[PDB]
Amino acid sequence: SGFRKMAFPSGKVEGCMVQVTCGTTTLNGLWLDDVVYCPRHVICTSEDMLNPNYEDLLIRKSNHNFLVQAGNVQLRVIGHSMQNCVLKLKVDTANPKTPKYKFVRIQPGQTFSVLACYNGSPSGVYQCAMRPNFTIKGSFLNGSCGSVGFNIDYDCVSFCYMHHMELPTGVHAGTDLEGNFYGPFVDRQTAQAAGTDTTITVNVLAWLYAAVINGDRWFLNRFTTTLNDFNLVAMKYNYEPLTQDHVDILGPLSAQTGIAVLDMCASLKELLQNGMNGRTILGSALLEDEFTPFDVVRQCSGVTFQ
Amino acid sequence: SGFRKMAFPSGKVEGCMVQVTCGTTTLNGLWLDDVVYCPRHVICTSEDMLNPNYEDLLIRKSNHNFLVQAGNVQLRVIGHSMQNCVLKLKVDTANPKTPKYKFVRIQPGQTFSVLACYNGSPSGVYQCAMRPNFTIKGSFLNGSCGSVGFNIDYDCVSFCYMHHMELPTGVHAGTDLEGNFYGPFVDRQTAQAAGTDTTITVNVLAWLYAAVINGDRWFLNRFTTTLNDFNLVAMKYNYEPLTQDHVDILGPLSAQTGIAVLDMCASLKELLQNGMNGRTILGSALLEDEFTPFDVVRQCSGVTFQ
Repeated sequence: SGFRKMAFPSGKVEGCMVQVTCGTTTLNGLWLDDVVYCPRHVICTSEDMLNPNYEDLLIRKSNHNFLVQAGNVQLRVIGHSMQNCVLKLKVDTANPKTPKYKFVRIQPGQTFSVLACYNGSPSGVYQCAMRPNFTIKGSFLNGSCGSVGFNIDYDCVSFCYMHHMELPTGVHAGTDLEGNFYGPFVDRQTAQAAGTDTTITVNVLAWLYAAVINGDRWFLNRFTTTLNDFNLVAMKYNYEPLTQDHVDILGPLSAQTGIAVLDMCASLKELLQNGMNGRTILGSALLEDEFTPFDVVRQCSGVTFQ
Repeated sequence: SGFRKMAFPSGKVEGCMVQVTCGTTTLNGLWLDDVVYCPRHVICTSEDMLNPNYEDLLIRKSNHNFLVQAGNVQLRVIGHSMQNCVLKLKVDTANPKTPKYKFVRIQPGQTFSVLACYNGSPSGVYQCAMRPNFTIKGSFLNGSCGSVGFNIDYDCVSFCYMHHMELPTGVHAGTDLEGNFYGPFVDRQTAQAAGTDTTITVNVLAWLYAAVINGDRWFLNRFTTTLNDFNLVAMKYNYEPLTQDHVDILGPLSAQTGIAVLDMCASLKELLQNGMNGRTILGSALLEDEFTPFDVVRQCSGVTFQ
């Protein structure tokens, strides 16, 4: 028992990481079959990032001006296609290490593991959540553009994220692996307004189920409520609106614990209004929102991979 | 920027995990060169775990009663040596996937990554700290005995932990890879008293340096103090005694921030006594103690591996 922010094993992802260079500018790429995906800002200089024209810049550029080290193995580029904000570099060799994969585009509120890389060399792995405003609150230093986010399904790697930029607010934005940004962001150096952030209510209710399962009872109440009523309280506390599709998804945990979603909302409602007052829930003194119900299910009931 | 509980890439460790079976009882092993290390409680039944005699039990047992799947590859055992609380099973094949490794024995207060496995299949990876009382507060379900903890040094994997048991208190105990338990614990089913736990002061002071680096200033104070004086306050709050060897180790962060250890203790001292009062430090409302100074240095200044 116990309960921790667990991340997926990174084995299958570490051997798709390579190093991309072009002019001075160097960052990370992802190698899968004969192709290297990377952020197209790679073609840009410090001066270019202010008001860059990708076409006019991309056109002074042909294959033999793109380095692609893969440790010490040297890939050679024969072709180069811009696809939205990613760049697809085609290469002579194909990755022996290519997992059974797929690109996907996730929704605000879902969780993935992030593999932070510098010079195509992996340095660490953490779990984080796409916030409602389409930013992530991660850990990225200068050089980390091209690091990726992923979920694992027994054998299959879903790629859901590629890191493109830090904002002036010190949060992170980026694209899917088709190159379409998450949120209203562009790959350009200017003040980009984010959006009001919100607490992910479906994930917080999952977090409280994890707590009961693990012996954390004290916050369970003798009261109760309805949906439309609870949302009202969730309005003035900047929680997201809970719906029917979230009562459905949370059903299995209701079945295990034997506590109906709405008897659980009644506990939370009380928590928003009266706070925690010197009290912890799984050694945390605020309401954790980065565990989907799917995450809690697979950590409280063990799961094979690979 | 930003700051997260980061864990080491697990690639190098996932391909040493195998599945060990013996009677009914099945758990995880670690395969390195020609040897499989595992917990010796593998030879025990549910009834045996109450008052087990390892000798008399080990002696009814020879090689051909030890299964060792490595996915679907079948290892055959030719020999079997008990070494303290681990068991060393020798096998016909040698691991092509064996990293440049070494066993070590760490100290209370140091951090490692844990790779939780079921049936020799990796399921997730988290960062945690050996507590002063030699327990870890991890995430382990039935079947997770034999999962390991590790640090990575560019190319080299240090193995520092093998999971042996959960206590009635729902915390975890286990051994080094030579088979000597951490703490006063035995591999037997009885009430085992742990010990008073303590906050790791050197790691908390590191955590506050990480915060200043990242824009978290508010808690920096106009006051100050000496060592012997601070410890006094740290007594009545169940913090560990800070020493000279901890001012030494913390020196580099003092050099970066330009805040002398003792000007930092003066901030903490105040925090213990007056609390946080509705206030967060890197989105946390209590004093985090699971980041060594070494961890903060390598997350706030990026590090290549492999």
